[PDB]
Amino acid sequence: MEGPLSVFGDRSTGETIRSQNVMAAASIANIVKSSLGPVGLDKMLVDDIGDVTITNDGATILKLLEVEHPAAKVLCELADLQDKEVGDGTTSVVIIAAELLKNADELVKQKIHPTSVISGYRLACKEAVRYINENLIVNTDELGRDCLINAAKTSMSSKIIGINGDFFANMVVDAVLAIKYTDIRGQPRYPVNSVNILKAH
Amino acid sequence: NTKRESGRKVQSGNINAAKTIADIIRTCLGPKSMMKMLLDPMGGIVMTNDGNAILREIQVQHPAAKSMIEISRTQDEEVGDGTTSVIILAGEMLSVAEHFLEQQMHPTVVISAYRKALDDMISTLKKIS
Amino acid sequence: AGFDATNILNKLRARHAQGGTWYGVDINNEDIADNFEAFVWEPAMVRINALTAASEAACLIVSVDETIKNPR
Amino acid sequence: EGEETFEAAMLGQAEEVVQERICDDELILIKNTKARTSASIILRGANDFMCDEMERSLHDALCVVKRVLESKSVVPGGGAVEAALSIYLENYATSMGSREQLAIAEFARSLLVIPNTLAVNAAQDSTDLVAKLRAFHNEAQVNPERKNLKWIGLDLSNGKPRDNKQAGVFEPTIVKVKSLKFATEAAITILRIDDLIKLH
Amino acid sequence: RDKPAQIRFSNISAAKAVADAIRTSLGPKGMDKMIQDGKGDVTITNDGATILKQMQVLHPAARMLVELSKAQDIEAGDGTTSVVIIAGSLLDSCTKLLQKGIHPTIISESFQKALEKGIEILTDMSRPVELSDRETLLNSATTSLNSKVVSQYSSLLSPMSVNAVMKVIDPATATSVDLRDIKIVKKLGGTIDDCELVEGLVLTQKVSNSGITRVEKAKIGLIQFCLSAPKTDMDNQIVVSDYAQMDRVLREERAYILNLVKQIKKTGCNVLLIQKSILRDALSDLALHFLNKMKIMVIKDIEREDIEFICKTIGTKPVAHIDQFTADMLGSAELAEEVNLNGSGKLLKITGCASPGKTVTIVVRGSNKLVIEEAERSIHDALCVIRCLVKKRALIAGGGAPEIELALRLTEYSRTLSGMESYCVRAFADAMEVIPSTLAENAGLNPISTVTELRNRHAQGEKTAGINVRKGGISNILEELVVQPLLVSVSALTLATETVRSILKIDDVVNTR
Repeated sequence: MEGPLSVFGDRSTGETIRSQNVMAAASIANIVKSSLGPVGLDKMLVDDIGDVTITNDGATILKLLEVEHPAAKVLCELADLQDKEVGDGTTSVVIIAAELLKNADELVKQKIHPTSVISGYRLACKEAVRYINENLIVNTDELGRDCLINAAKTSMSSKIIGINGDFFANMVVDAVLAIKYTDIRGQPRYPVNSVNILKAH
Repeated sequence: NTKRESGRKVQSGNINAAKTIADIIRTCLGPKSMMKMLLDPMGGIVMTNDGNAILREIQVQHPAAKSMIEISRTQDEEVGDGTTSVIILAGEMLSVAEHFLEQQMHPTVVISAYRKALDDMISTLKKIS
Repeated sequence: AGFDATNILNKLRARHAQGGTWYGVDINNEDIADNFEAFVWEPAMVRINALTAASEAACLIVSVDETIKNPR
Repeated sequence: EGEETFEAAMLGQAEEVVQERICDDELILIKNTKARTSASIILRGANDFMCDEMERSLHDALCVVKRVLESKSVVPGGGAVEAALSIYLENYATSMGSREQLAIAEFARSLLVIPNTLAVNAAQDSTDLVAKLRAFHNEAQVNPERKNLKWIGLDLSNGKPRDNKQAGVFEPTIVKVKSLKFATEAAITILRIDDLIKLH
Repeated sequence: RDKPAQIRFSNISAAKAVADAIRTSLGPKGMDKMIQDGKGDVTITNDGATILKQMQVLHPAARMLVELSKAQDIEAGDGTTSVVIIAGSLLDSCTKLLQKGIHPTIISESFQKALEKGIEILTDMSRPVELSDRETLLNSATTSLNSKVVSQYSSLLSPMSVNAVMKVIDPATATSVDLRDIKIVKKLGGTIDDCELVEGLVLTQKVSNSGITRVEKAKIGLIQFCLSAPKTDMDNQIVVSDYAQMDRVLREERAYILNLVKQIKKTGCNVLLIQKSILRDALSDLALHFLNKMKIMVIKDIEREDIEFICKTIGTKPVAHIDQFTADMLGSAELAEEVNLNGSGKLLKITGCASPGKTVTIVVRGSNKLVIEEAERSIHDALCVIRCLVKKRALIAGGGAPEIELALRLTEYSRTLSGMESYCVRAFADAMEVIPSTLAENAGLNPISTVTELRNRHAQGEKTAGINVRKGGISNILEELVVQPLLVSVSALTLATETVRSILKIDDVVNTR
């Protein structure tokens, strides 16, 4: 809806609404870019009128965020998909698409045929997945040199509680192995909340 | 719906409320004590050394003014007093650094400073306590 | 030459990537190809000249948002 | 009822059942539970504050450890995974040719934005980060490997790439491969119209 | 008056105008359309076929196209966007030649000889396949089950799309295979792999509960009568001022009917389809309790579909009140079968019934109408595709790609017509090749490279070849797995032909008041 409007229902009729949608969608996608990560600045976001939510989690916000656009629908949708999917990438999935929805459709009409355009993302969305799954190069709790202790330490070392990675490096090693709950379908994984974790000031 | 906001515009409105919150009570606070008057829409005077009164009684400025009466009641519960202190201290601490540091532009190195002064508080307090 | 430069440029990019001799558009033919081989032929120095001319023309001005103008 | 029948089938089996009070906290300790191996770690803080720190810092490894139990392939947290992918696929654009040449770069060149924003959020910003990330990756270093003369990792909380190769602050390949598929779908999803119209 | 001038444009305009923004079609083009009406009501729209049927248009020649949209559906089921998109193409030729001052009747004359020339060259480029040959029935339906809803399910539906026909198809080449022929009935529950070809006349209906007949040898009922009972069709001797009198009238009701429901069964009835209307309430529901207890299927206020098919395929007539018994005009039934798959849905399966040599039934099943319609919409065109092959054989490419072959070939005959219409016949012979380009339409920037490339390369496909608009790239479009029956587009021509021609016939001033 831009320019003199003879039509309703998000008709800027084409590239206008396309742009207006990439205006729409990205205008949602920006909350995350700053909210990305915990160091990502939280946003105090009114839920109704006096009900404020403070969230740097995007798809959590995108559930607060309400859908006034087809752009607004799907990003809330797809991020809330990724949200209920995991919770890791709720923020993340929101950022790049605003550019990715700023890009391919421009080629999609530059189609010899419209299909080959997004596949430039797709086999690349593969080519990365290949390269991604190829990565053990960082993020290893699969093995450390002392195995999980150092990895749990490197975890605790990447954090600060204060002095850490010492009994806590060890403590992570316990927690999973402390859990004999065998996750279904032969999963060698132990729910970390199934641990009895007790606390002393 | 679909919405986004920016930075100092949202940051200054904090001070804009936070300052005014911090203002008259610092003349009211301490042995020097003043009346913070409210003109009711009804036309009546409400004269306080307490900010929360005039705050609660009137239009709520959303970002800062909604925040402090809470931390006031947070503080009002803690030792029983010092709502006036918290609301003036924060807006005070929120003012000169921010734009200065936000023209230097950074949230975080400001954040660590809140603790160190709060820590430089603790020790010399309990030293000179 | 009445072409789409992009996919012209695209492949010739790849065809300077997977290629890399002269592959490039030829308006004379109205095609693309190795252009030196297409005999698209100009000395090098005129390149360097335009290069030096172009790269220098900008850099000065980008260093200027500050321009004084006086009738006096 | 109090007269309800009772049997020995309700007896729990431990080596000993002891109750130890410490820190001014006491529990009923079931020592060496004989039905299943059982363990409980008791945190020690300086205050109740310290424990929420250790507990969740643990929880960083913990869930990841389990998530690494969920995925052997475990990929660097932070956009340093993308800063590689934002180039290798940007390269994987050109030689592809034509429109996906156009497109695969659009893919990769846009992979750059996560690290910029994130470190901007951590005030580690862009050029430095994106330099450091892709200073690691080379032509000499094209390979995920496991080894770092290309450090493909990025600490999220730091916003600057660091030495943590083992940490539970990084995400496995589980949470990663998806949002690629997700985000591009959004570029796909909006497209889908045939015959733009209006109803009245 | 200048009104016939101004309005004939306004006719062409708002006709073409709406129709022009209507081309996003054929592939993930543009960006999704969320419609919020002039009354401000949110709709989310896409995939213009529905949109063509969704289409809500002010102005009449715009309303002409919603018709024209639906016109292609039953004629083909394929290329409904086609007849809608090309509608502007005739509307194009109008003004330009109306500008030219060509008398619009000449332009109106220009449509038929063209429509005479045009559909022929499509038949001239048409690709022959059969109406009864399960493979030719498969492939056309296959490509029409490839991009349609279900494919994995179509692997079941494609043969049923075919298998339904060999029943329906009358021997060899025959005018055959209507929508009345394959009986398409949704069934609640199951899935699409539960969707199955259920032969003959199978009446989907709501039968009260169970304890019903699943048992063989129905007398399938059509009943216009009430069981004549206290509080049903027969006088109540008991007036109610009292709770002893009010409890009395239902007892005499329910105690009476129990005889007729068995007598209803005594005809051999495992079905009586109630009159769709009410004689008072018509048949009391207290009656319908015991009708089904004797295993007689009852749908009270029966849906329209069963009444006809049972009077049509089965050929059932109403029967006398079972106090009079019946005329044995209950149609042929060897079964009343009410199946719950997923545990869902109530049904009447009639096999051992009169059938024309047509009326195969497909019972479309799914956990919801989604899964149901998933199969349904796909199999239906796959039928309608095969239906087109039946109604008109051979083939053409999908998505107006063959129209460009026509445009080249036709324009010559347009040219060599050298008549007053030939100009118009040339002008509109050139209004075809736009259609693949114009479907590309809405998506993007740095834009325009492929438009005439969506054209030229076909024109440089000789007259035999061009880009595949479905699959991509140049081939011989007519069979690429870019295909629709020859019948499909030759109608789109005819359909859009007189519609636009009617616009040329708009003169003076008309609003009926």
